[PDB]
Amino acid sequence: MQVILLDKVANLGSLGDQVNVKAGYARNFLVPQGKAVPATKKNIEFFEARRAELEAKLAEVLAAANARAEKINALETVTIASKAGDEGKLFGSIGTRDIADAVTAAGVEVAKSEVRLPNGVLRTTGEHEVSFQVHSEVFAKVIVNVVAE
Amino acid sequence: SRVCQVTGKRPVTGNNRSHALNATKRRFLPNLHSHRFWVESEKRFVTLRVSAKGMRVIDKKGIDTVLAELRARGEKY
RNA sequence: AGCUUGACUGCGAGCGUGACGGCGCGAGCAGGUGCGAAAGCAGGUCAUAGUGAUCCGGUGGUUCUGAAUGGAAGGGCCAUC
RNA sequence: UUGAGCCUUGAUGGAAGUGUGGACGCCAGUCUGCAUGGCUUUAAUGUUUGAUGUUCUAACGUUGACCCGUAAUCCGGGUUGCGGACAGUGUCUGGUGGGUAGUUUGACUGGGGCGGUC
RNA sequence: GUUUAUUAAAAACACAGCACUGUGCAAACACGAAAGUGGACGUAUACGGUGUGACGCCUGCCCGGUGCCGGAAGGUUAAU
RNA sequence: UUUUGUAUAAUGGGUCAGCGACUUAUAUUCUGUAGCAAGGUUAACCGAAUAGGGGAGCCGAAGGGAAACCGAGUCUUAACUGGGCGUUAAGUUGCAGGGUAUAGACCCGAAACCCGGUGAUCUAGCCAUGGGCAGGUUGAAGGUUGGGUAACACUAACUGGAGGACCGAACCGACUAAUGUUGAAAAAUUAGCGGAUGACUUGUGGCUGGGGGUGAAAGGCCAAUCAAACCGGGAGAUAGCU
RNA sequence: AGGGUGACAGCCCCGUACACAAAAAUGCACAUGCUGUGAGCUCGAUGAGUAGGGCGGGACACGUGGUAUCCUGUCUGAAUA
RNA sequence: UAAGGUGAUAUGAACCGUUAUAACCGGCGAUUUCCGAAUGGGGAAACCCAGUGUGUUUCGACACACUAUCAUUAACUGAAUCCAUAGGUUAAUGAGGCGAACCGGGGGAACUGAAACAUCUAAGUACCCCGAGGAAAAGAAAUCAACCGAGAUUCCCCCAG
Ligand SMILES: [Mg+2]
Ligand SMILES: [Mg+2]
Ligand SMILES: [Mg+2]
Ligand SMILES: [Mg+2]
Ligand SMILES: [Mg+2]
Ligand SMILES: [Mg+2]
Ligand SMILES: [Mg+2]
Ligand SMILES: [Mg+2]
Ligand SMILES: [Mg+2]
Ligand SMILES: [Mg+2]
Ligand SMILES: [Mg+2]
Ligand SMILES: [Mg+2]
Ligand SMILES: [Mg+2]
Ligand SMILES: [Mg+2]
Ligand SMILES: [Mg+2]
Ligand SMILES: [Mg+2]
Ligand SMILES: [Mg+2]
Ligand SMILES: [Mg+2]
Ligand SMILES: [Mg+2]
Ligand SMILES: [Mg+2]
Ligand SMILES: [Mg+2]
Ligand SMILES: [Mg+2]
Ligand SMILES: [Mg+2]
Ligand SMILES: [Mg+2]
Ligand SMILES: [Mg+2]
Ligand SMILES: [Mg+2]
Ligand SMILES: [Mg+2]
Ligand SMILES: [Mg+2]
Repeated sequence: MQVILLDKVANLGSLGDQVNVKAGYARNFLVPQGKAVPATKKNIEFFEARRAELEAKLAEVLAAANARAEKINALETVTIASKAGDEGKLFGSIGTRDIADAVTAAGVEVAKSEVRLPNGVLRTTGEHEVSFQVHSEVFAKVIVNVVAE
Repeated sequence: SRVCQVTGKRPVTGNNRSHALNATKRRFLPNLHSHRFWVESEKRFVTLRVSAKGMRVIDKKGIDTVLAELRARGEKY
């Protein structure tokens, strides 16, 4: 009595792993009560393909926009900047919508502060390339051109 | 009727054979049990009278298939 | 008392005695051995009781057999329990 | 909880000083860790494997109450309570077993038996 | 009171009383391969078995043997 | 007939007539007989059907050895001067007979065993429901009232109406004797006898079925029977007996 | 062939050999219609609580034997040309 | 088919017939009481009692038909539980009982033989039980053979006591 699981399940469960359980536990609890199913061979492919059409399928369907920064590998036109201050140094900060101002017409338009560098944001030269939140993995690269007026 | 609804097992007749090799008519009869099986396919408890083995056959063939028989054979269930 | 293993193995003319199963006696033949200088004697004990058929099975021996064939199991044969 | 195996992090095969439990410690050591300060003899986990014990429920029991079939002391489904992997039943197995069964239990013999004999 | 209807009515059976022993109720026990049923619509002042056999005065010793009850060491011991 | 022996006073038979016991099948061997003869002969089946076909096969012409094997020899043993069993006599197939084997195997006969049925219209026990017990005695408890006690106790009348209580018909039984005993009768008649408000007696119907019932227990009863009913079946049981 | 008829019948009777016969209902054959029904080729698939095993019985002429084969009450349990 | 007829004991009576509706024989139909599977309920067989539909110049009542059980199907209904199941009614089909042997299966003795007796035998016999056909069963190889080959099942003779 092997059977494959549905839900988690105490000392064996795993959403679909391949356990061998005592007959009784099964035909008396696990099954007829939605938690497992006979390992009927017809099934070990029925619940093995998913392990293919998914764990190797949709785990690949993720890669369709590498780094998301495709043809943006040559920086972006500096429409304005991101500010400055302290007669030479830096003084001004980025509002909850002020790192787009420069790259404010490139890809698509948004306006939120998924902050990534929990520092006082260094005040020096100007043009830097960290990463920012583009996704749960990849990154991106561009620069920042101030405004002399 | 000590009979296994699923496998057809009834009682049989045999001897006892002593050390002296003594014939004594008798009966082997099935390990029956009549169990309450869940169907879901029918949201209900069909409660067959089954022999261990009859049980094992359900654990393999699947209840929906075993009830497929009987139904198709004329039996109640 | 000395030396010994004839308390041998294969056979056996010819007799006894039994309804039978069987038991018994036997010179002589072959091989091989003991004692004797030698002729020779020895196939247990002066003789006559001291025993248990067949079956089943054990043990050793032996290619006799051995179900397609080679093997083997089992079987036979000899010895024996 | 517990007998034994494997995987491991501590025992056999960023210095010196002001400071600590356990010890076959060659009989008098030194350690094994505890603070700091410019493949084989050893302890706990993750475990794998059997034993013992609590409890659990979900097989199973219910000759408790109720609902419906149903104007029904059967049965059947359903709910609830108690119990509960026990009890019970199938196969196998040891014991018991004139309760029941089939038989056996000799012959010679101055009748049979006893005695004696074979 | 009962009994051998058809050779035995008794000193035999039975009897109220007594004891022992089983039984917590789905009772023990019994009919029955089972379902079902009696026990009992009873519940230990009840129900079963065995014996004794009104009542009076009484009922001693023996637990080796057989039988029965109890015993969580060891010995021996079945399937497996 | 059985017997050592039967007029025997041991068995059997009243007499007569009819019936009434060594058969049949298949094998197998021997004798007789017929055919063919180192050969004989087919079976099933076919059929042109008592022919003819069909030689599958069986027996015989070769044995010895457990066997392999050898072969008029072979086995025994290393081998036998030898020994055992063989080589020197014709078979086979019908037919009739004699024996045997298997079958009921010459005819009749048990007590019994097993299987399936039929029986509680007799009887045992129980269940339901109905009926019966002339007549005559004894006179428990309790009750009243007197006497009685401090009050209870107690006590006398009366009252009451208990009881597997008494006597005794019906009714139920069945202790003795005589009769009967090819009876009136397969268990009674007659004269006596026990119970007779009870553990009584009886009607109707019900239920318990054979290793079963029921049994105040005799192995009693279960349809004139019971240490295991009756009927059919196994069945022509078996019968070293008569 | 056989039977009967006043005793034994080829030629008296009824028959027998032989040759013939059905409006109807049916039997069986064939030829057709109806409802069906599936036919032929190519490409596939190819019988699991099964075979096997432990235990207990039973079937095989075979009485557990050295016992193959088969069925299965109980417990188990493959491979897949 | 016909010149004779109305079965027999068993006459007689009253009749029918003789060239086609006497009788007789055969094919098909009609009628076919009650009881019996028995079927509306019952029941001590041949008898008792119904319900529902009908139906009468005399539409009280009394005559005629249907109404058992089970199974498959279908329609309509329809609980605990709201769906759904169970359940309920109605309809159409079928079954039901009987009876030789032979057949297949389920169970399955004993006497007896072994000169006792338990393994063994009698025997898978008798007997009970179920089911079926004109036959039944079996059947087209996971069969034999034996290094050549055969080619399902059934039956017969041999092999061989
Ligand atoms: Mg006895
Ligand atoms: Mg004697
Ligand atoms: Mg008296
Ligand atoms: Mg008497
Ligand atoms: Mg008397
Ligand atoms: Mg008592
Ligand atoms: Mg006494
Ligand atoms: Mg006394
Ligand atoms: Mg005493
Ligand atoms: Mg005499
Ligand atoms: Mg004389
Ligand atoms: Mg005389
Ligand atoms: Mg009566
Ligand atoms: Mg009286
Ligand atoms: Mg009186
Ligand atoms: Mg009198
Ligand atoms: Mg006596
Ligand atoms: Mg009688
Ligand atoms: Mg009889
Ligand atoms: Mg017989
Ligand atoms: Mg006789
Ligand atoms: Mg295949
Ligand atoms: Mg009727
Ligand atoms: Mg009726
Ligand atoms: Mg006997
Ligand atoms: Mg005998
Ligand atoms: Mg057929
Ligand atoms: Mg070939």
